[PDB]
Amino acid sequence: IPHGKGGRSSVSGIVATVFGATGFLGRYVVNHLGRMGSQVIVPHRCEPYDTMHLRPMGDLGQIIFMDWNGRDKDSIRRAVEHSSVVINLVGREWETQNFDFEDVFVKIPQAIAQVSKEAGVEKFIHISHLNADIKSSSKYLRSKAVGEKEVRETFPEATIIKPAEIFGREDRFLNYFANIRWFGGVPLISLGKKTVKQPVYIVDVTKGIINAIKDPDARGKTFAFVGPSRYLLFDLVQYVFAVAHRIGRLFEISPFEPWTTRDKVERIHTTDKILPHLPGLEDLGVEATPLELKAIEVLRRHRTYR
Amino acid sequence: EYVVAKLDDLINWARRSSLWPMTFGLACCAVEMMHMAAPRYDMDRFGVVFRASPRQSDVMIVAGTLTNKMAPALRKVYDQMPEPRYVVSMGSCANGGGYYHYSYSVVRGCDRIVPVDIYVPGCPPTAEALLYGILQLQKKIKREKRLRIWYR
Amino acid sequence: LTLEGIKDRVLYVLKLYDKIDPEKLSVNSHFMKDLGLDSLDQVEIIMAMEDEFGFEIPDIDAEKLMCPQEIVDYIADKKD
Amino acid sequence: TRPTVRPRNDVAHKQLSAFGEYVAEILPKYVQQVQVSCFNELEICIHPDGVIPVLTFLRDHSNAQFKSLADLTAVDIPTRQNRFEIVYNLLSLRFNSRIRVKTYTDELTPIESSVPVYKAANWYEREIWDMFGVFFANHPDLRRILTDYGFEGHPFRKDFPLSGYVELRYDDEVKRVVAEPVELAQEFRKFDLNSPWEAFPAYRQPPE
Amino acid sequence: NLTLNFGPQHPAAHGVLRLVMELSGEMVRKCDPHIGLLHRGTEKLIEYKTYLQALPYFDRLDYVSMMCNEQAYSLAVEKLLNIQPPPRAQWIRVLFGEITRLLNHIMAVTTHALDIGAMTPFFWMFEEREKMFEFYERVSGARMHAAYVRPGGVHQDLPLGLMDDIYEFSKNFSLRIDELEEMLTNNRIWRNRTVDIGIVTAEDALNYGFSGVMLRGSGIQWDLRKTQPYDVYDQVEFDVPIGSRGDCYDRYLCRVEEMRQSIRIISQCLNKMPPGEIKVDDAKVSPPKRAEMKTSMESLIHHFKLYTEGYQVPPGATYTAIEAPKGEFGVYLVSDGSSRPYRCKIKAPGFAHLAGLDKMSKGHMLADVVAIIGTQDIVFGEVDR
Amino acid sequence: KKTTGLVGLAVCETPHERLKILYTKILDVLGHIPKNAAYRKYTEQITNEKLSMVKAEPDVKKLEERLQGGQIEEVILQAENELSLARKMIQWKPWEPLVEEPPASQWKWPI
Amino acid sequence: TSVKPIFSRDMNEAKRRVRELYRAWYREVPNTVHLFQLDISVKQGRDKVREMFKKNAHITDPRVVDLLVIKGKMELEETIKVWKQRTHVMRFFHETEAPRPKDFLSKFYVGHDP
Ligand SMILES: NC(=O)c1ccc[n+]([C@@H]2O[C@H](COP(=O)([O-])OP(=O)(O)OC[C@H]3O[C@@H](n4cnc5c(N)ncnc54)[C@H](OP(=O)(O)O)[C@@H]3O)[C@@H](O)[C@H]2O)c1
Ligand code: SF4
Repeated sequence: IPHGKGGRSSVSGIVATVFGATGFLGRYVVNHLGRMGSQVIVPHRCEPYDTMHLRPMGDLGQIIFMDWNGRDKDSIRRAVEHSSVVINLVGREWETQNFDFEDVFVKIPQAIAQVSKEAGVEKFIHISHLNADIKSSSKYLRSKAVGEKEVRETFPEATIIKPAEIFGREDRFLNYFANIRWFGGVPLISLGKKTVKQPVYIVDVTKGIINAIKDPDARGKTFAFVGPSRYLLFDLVQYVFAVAHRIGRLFEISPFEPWTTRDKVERIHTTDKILPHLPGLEDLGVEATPLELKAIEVLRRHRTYR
Repeated sequence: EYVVAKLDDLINWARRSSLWPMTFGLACCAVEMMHMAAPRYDMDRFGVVFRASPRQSDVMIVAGTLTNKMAPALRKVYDQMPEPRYVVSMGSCANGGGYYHYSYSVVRGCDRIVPVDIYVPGCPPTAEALLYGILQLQKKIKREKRLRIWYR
Repeated sequence: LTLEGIKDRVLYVLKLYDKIDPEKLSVNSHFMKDLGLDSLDQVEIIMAMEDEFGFEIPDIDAEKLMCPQEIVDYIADKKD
Repeated sequence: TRPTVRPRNDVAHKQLSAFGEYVAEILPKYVQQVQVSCFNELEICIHPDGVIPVLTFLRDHSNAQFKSLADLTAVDIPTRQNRFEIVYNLLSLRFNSRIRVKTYTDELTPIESSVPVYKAANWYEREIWDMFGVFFANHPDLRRILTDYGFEGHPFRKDFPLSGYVELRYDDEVKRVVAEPVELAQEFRKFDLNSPWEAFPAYRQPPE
Repeated sequence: NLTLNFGPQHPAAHGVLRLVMELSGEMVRKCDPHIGLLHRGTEKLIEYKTYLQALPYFDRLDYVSMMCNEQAYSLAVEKLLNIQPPPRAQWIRVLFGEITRLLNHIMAVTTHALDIGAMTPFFWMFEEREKMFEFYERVSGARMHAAYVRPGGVHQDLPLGLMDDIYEFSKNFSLRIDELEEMLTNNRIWRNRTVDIGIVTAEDALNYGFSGVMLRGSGIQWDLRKTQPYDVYDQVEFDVPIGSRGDCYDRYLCRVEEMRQSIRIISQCLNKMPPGEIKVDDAKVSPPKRAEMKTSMESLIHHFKLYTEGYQVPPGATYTAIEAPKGEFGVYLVSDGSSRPYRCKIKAPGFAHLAGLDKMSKGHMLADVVAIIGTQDIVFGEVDR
Repeated sequence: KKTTGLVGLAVCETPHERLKILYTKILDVLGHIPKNAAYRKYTEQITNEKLSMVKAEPDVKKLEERLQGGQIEEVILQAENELSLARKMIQWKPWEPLVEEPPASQWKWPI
Repeated sequence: TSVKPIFSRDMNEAKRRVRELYRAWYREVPNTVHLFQLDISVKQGRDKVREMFKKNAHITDPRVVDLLVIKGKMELEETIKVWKQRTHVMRFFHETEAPRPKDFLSKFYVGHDP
């Protein structure tokens, strides 16, 4: 039950559990959850130091840290046995040198579609992507839609969220551009055909979750994230060099965190403005952000004044 | 692997063998650290050198009492530190702001601004439990860099 | 030196502001007895002559103009 | 009466009864009350019309040097119908004597400041502006000392509560250290301490 | 003109005091510093406490003085309460009140000689300073911050010892002050580093309201140490130093002779202490003894009530000041008539001693300015008055 | 002597008549004030008390006794400002009676 | 009122002073927005300036407005120079604060009538 103002040091009733939560998306979401005040239970994988910058968001006693692998069961069960809701955002890009990378979007959402669901949770929310389709593209883009249906058997009502491409501060897609200081700046691939997708802004992403976390009645009715106005152009790549004026890796360097001349280069150039009959963002309001105002912030190059 | 994990018993040993601290003298907990610099409990040459420029630091120390006129200036210096950093705050007015705690203009905690790792209690910690806090910090470094990229 | 020269400059100041006036570029927009504004927004009308054509506005005459005729008239004796 | 009682003296109680008497005699324009403390102190209650010249009279003489401006303070007193109370304290160098100047005022009514009369009031006079809002007259540089840049409270009066409204916190929402409404972990439990039965006979009120 | 703010820089000294410099090429001619890094809410905070409970917040007002602060408080309270303190107690307040001056006048030279940049006189004297904190721990409660002086005189008696220790300590100290005489006085470069710097000697050196040294050592003979008594403090013999001209090097040479006075007074005070009691006997102010608060009936009711509320102070304003080892110490303690005091405004040095940095600085270099500051001996947290 | 003790002044130059002008400099300006305030009654009292012992006897050191200032060059400053004091006594009028009596209960301490 | 004013006399030395420094703010809003290296649009700053002046327009007494003049002028001393290190200027905008409900049915589900 709630009490008083939710400025800080309140209760607000809810008890969530956010896995992953070390990347760009999962950190910034929880930084709202420790503001209204709740028992945020965040288990991390293998990183005691990489959560140090996380702690000064929850006040005192509100956050807690645990260890878990994911291919084990009870480490994903012992933590979640006392909560109310649970979301998940776990996953990444290219296949590890040790992992399997296919079932990580299949059995790992199923590993928390285990007794976890049976224990008595509700409003379990997974993430999707707007472009994850069952078609033969790509090795990473498809095999995400396999988890969208084969794991949808479990949790018959979820409201699995479907975001478009996101832009914020430290993502990969927008920082894939302007990290291309090279002997040639080529677009993908010297063509202005499909560019671009829908870059929804990161405040709208974290605002959609907190409205849905006690909405109510948002289970099963899956939602889609609208982007900006409206599709986007080829001008974006020229918009980079115009205004820019042309975490547990290793001790020295990681040997392979590459630009990946593989199916990475096509997972973004496959836009797929999908079905507008999903409700999915404006009804889970209110999210309305342009691009031209937030572009000064993330871009940072040598001029810095003019 | 026995070959690769043998290496971080040098590197995670080397960082806990040479710490170059900054001190923020603000209140009466500054004076007692000077007696630790005085050669009774001689702070130098037990792994750790004396004062140093603000660029080249690893372990920052907040001592004393924070005011709202110093809350911007703390974060800016905290950004300029390099990556394997640690924050250790001595003094009972850096853990909840001692008393002065119900005052209109004192930062409540020195924890709602920076993330701090080791809490030494006390109006002045007597430069006797504070070397004990530093040997706690080198005891805290049992971490690993290998079997982090070698696992994931 | 043209007394018609300061007539064009004054009579696109007011509609360059996207506020109250609905294309009433007339010489008789008498500023809160005819035109209708805020007491503060009169001072913002005087502002756009420091950059357009250059002008000082030293004194209490900005509290005296009250019609776009007198704005031209106060630049009339300023110029010619 | 006994040991462990302070032995008072009458010599300093005599001359300080003597000296301050002919002060009101030679300026019956500004002086409205003079009183002698029972432990060799003097108050000269002055309506603040004569804020400059009476100091200027004590600035120099041949029978009263008094050129050591020690203490400018400020005391609020609610339920007086003129709240505040500016109180000086000055020292005779050649004579070893303390005397205070009690000048009342109100909030909006200004006070002619002592800037030409003394140059030790350079940082003291600004402090009352920052803490109360008592706008002194004709000071060359009025600014903000000993408070933070965004306050609107003038905190040392009584209506300003113990904590402010401005408990500060950090978030990584973008970069900023943002303000927020104030939230405590504990009440500051306020006690109740005034015992009854009136331990003091001498200061007994007019019983009405 | 370049507007550098050489201050917040944690360049040794005391990383604080952030100010501006509107320097005219090389000379400064305009200095307007900012203060308020520690305001702490002190004077508002005391308005909810009682007299005994508020007492350590006077102790933490300096960095250095532990018995010279709270000397300016109990003596500011005992006048209101018509009490003279008992005679054995007064010989201890002069003893520790003339031992804290052997802590400021060591720190006031070494820390000045560190901004300047000398290393070795910082370590050569604090290693001898350790022989003195063992006293503080042996008598009161802690390393430095001791709630030791009470309004009812001394808290408790100092134990067996501390008389063949202080006499052991003080008989081997003048050799250590003869070290720094060889280190700084006869040297030329440090003399060349400070001569004719900060020549402030006129009647605006007193119209600025300065307290001692950066007084009388520049001229005008006056002090609060033998024109105004405290306790048994006039019954000892000593002299007060005066320097020649009005610069820093003739306010430096006060402090060498000042430490050569505190050794005499300690060697004069030990010969004159009588045996006696500790507290004031009438026990409406002092608590009764521990062996008494477990036997009789009268002891507990004048024990159990004396900690729920405090004393009963009569109304009427008061004021006093004593010799802090860097200046006067004004306390204008407004009393109301209950266990909880009314307004408690303090005057500390540094209000005068640093507002007059404007006059003192100009016409000079930029490297002069850091050498100015360590001569007035300004400590922050103490400018919170 | 070459240093006057109190640093910041200079022995400049002659005693016994630099003073003797400046007392008589005040006494002529002293007559200008309308005589109803007792300011004249005490200020002319002490200057005639001073100048009688001032004029005119050796030595400088004897004039230090029975004239309770600092050194003799500083005794100039004891009355230097007093000349600047009494000439502004004509400008404002302290001999006028009291003005702005407080509203009948203000200087009572216990609230 | 047996009390002397500060600067103004009656309403006409007053209301010309609040108009006066408004231009000093008005050329300042584009001047500082590239100086303090923050990124919003500049028209939002000009809206917030007139936001502050218009709200206190319910005064029918002198020397209070004149008291706000001294408050209004002292704001420019830190503003024209650099005495507010990238935070105090951002303190004007209640940005990351959660919205107050201000609606009766909305207050009723959360809170013991705050
Ligand atoms: N919305 C979009 O536009 C978008 C774009 C690209 C990708 N995504 C996907 O949506 C989520 C956004 O993630 P992000 O942008 O914040 O970057 P991220 O670094 O991938 O964050 C997701 C977390 O999953 C963790 N993780 C990866 N493999 C794991 C495993 N086997 N076991 C446990 N944890 C694992 C990652 O590192 P740790 O193991 O150290 O915790 C990371 O902390 C991810 O699932 C991502 O694949 C979304
Ligand atoms: S209370 Fe503690 S932190 Fe604060 S000044 Fe005293 S010793 Fe330092």
